[PDB]
Amino acid sequence: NIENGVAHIRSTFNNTIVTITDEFGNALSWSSAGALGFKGSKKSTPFAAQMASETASKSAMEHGLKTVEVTVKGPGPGRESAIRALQSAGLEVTAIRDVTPVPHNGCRPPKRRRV
Amino acid sequence: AISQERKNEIIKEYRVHETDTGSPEVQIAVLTAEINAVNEHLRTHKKDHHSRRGLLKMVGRRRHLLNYLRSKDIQRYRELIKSLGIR
Amino acid sequence: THIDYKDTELLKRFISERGKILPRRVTGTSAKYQRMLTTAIKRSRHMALLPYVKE
Amino acid sequence: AIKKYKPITNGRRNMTSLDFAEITKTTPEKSLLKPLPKKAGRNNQGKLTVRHHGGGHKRQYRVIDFKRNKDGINAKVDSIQYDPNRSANIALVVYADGEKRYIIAPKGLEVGQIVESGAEADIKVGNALPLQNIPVGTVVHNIELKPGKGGQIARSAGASAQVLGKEGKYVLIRLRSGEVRMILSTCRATIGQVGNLQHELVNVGKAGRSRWKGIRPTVRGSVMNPNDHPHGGGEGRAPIGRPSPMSPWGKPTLGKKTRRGKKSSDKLIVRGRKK
Amino acid sequence: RTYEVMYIVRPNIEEDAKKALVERFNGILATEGAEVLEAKDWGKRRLAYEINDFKDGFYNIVRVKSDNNKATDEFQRLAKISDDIIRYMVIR
RNA sequence: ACUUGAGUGCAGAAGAGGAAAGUGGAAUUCCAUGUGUAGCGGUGAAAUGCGCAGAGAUAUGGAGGAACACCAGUGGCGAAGGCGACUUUCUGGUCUGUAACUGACGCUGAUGUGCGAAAGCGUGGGGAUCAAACAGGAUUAGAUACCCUGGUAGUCCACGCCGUAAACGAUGAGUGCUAAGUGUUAGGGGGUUUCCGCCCCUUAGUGCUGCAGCUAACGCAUUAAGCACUCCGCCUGGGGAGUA
RNA sequence: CCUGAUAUUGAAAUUCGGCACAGCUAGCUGUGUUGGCUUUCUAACCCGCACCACUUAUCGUGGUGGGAGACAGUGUCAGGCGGGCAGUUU
Ligand SMILES: [Mg+2]
Ligand SMILES: [Mg+2]
Repeated sequence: NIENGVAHIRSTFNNTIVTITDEFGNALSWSSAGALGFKGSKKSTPFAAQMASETASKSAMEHGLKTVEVTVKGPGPGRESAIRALQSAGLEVTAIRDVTPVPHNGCRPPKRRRV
Repeated sequence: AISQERKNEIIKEYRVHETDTGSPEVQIAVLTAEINAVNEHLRTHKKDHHSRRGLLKMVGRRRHLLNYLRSKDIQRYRELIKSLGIR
Repeated sequence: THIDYKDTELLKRFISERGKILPRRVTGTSAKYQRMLTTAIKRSRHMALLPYVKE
Repeated sequence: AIKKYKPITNGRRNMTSLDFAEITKTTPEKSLLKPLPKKAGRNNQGKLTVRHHGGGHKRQYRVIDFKRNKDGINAKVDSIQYDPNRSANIALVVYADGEKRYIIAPKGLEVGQIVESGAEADIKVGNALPLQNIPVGTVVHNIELKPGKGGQIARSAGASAQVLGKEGKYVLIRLRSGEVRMILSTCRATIGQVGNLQHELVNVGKAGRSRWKGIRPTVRGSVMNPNDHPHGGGEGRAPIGRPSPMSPWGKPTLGKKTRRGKKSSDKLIVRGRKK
Repeated sequence: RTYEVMYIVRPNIEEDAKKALVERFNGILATEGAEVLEAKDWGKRRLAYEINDFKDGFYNIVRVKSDNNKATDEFQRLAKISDDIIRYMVIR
């Protein structure tokens, strides 16, 4: 008994996580790149995020869903290659939201790099 | 600081000479009205030091005007020391 | 009216995507009249007259 | 602050006193003093309970108002006197009824103050008013615990508390030991931090003035032969040889918790202690 | 000199306690030798974001003139105990 | 006796120059419940580790502490070290135009004395992130190395000290002087002042390009490393050695 | 000392499992009976909680409150730690 929801996708340069939820954020189904079996340097491959967004779509069409809003963030690739997989698995996508925790200048970054 | 509606009063009670905004008498009298007021900021606040460079600066300016005044007038040099308490 | 901060012309000239201030080159402002228009926005955001992040 | 000493003797080598600059009218008020006979751990059987007590200097108890009644009467503050029974100093307020009383003194206090429940009650240092009428983030001390009982928690020198929020019937207090705790909403609270804050740097410096305060020596355990301490003798000095260091009556003392399942303290203590 | 004191009042307290706050605040903003310039409002208006989860609030502006220096910090110590303001600001 | 230097008065602006007190937003970490569930991470590759006892993902929640996105740029300021969220009280110096003002009242400074980036130390608070020391996995024939999840003194505040750096323009201060073009910031001169339109000028900081001159060469070159004057500091082959 | 089982010890509920197979498609539905987890209310019980009387006693009992509440204290039974202490062997 659900009509509309939100389709979170989060694709860092070492993993890919899709979490299609309800409007409160209640987890309908999630489909990570590690879930499909991309054990290795395939989580850095943009092909893996393509099929990582479509395991969660039909797992959310059986709970009832038409129109979602998409929230993405990632320094790595797959940030827009995987959103159109929601179209290629039968799910209406209209709104795109680029949330990114860009800080207001505090809490110093890690300094592992030694040039 | 001292405002410029009250700075003018400092000149008038130290006019041994007539209609002089700058003298070996009157600006020395103005400097003491700041030294007595900078040094009461500097008995409440102490961590600042840019004021305490302006504090050292203004006195050694007066020590050159006063040592000029020692070498012109015998009884006007001694009057200005006795009038305010400043040495 | 570059002076006071309780007007709506601050809302209509300097926003890009988050409410971030547009530079002095792209808008075409002056230099003296950027300092009167900078901190006046900082007082404008503190009284909820304009958003820090708008969308 | 602390007035130091100069090492004219080996006794006064590092001894450090506490300068009495916040004391006015050094003579007491001869109508609020009650006598105080000592006892070193001598209960109603004459035996010895609690150890290391007794002797020193004679004292005389000074009657303190912890209740804070006399609602809606302006109380001046006259003189800030010295109290030996406790770590804070003391005050001599005068209500406008001429009823001179004692108050434990907060941080800065010479002016004149008010006790009233909710009239306006004038939130300043020295004013006592119930915890439903106190806004959040407000440093209080000398809280009551049971309603109308008397102020119990945080009465030391330099102690404090903090109101956090307001729950359905209680309030929520952070104590000085770091233990969040619910208190009923009609307990009073003095607003402020209690004075005499330089107290724990008083280096006593000498085994004699640590001895006329009412303290006796404390013999360590490993020098008693094993009639009377579980760290008994052995040839030479000896490591303790137990799995756990024990108190002189058998119970392990280093680590094991001691409180029991108690009424009206499990449903109220949210956070524990931090040490 | 000239000041201005602005304070955003939270809603649903000025149908009965209207001028039980603002008259007492302008009974303490306007004291110690202060014939004010103008005491007016801007209205129950729109906020740009949420403040303690209030989307709107009353705006009231008091533009006070005196020649005493720090006789207005009573309002900066009355706006804490009064939980009937949600933000405030003094300029000049 | 003189008024160009040096000082005040009056007319005006531009400031991240200090010092106390409040106040505000966004991200990081940890605690409370759900929906939810086999992976989250990390990487040349991998793991060590946290997870299946319900982790990350995901929402409201509340606890703290610290920095201060966008404006922000060659800009500004202070003698330097340095100083960038906002409001308030207190507080130094510099500059533009000059009618006024006593009338050489100067420049330099051996000792003295006062501020000093960070690290470090002393006695108290407070401790999110980053993180020497430290334990761990592999890379290495060997590995605190470099790489990875972890991590304490320290980082922040208040008080008292230690005074060094590629503390640099690698160029000590003070005065006058000598071809010119092109920017930029705060002010003043000629216009109906056209408003960030415009050119016409004069003064002070600020950068670039470039004669005569000087330089071993590089390159400076009106903010001289040019022509001169005053006073101060220092050097005399490289190690031994800023050691005894 | 710690922890259960029952006694003193009452009502209101809301879900969750064992039977019972009640519907008759491994898992649904819903009645007859059993054992829990919680959640809230007050009537016992408890207060080294406030004035008030016995009384010009900070002991006690009696009295309207305010708190906490079928948990705690207590009785019987049962399990686990127990050189703190005892009886003896070597
Ligand atoms: Mg430091
Ligand atoms: Mg034995």
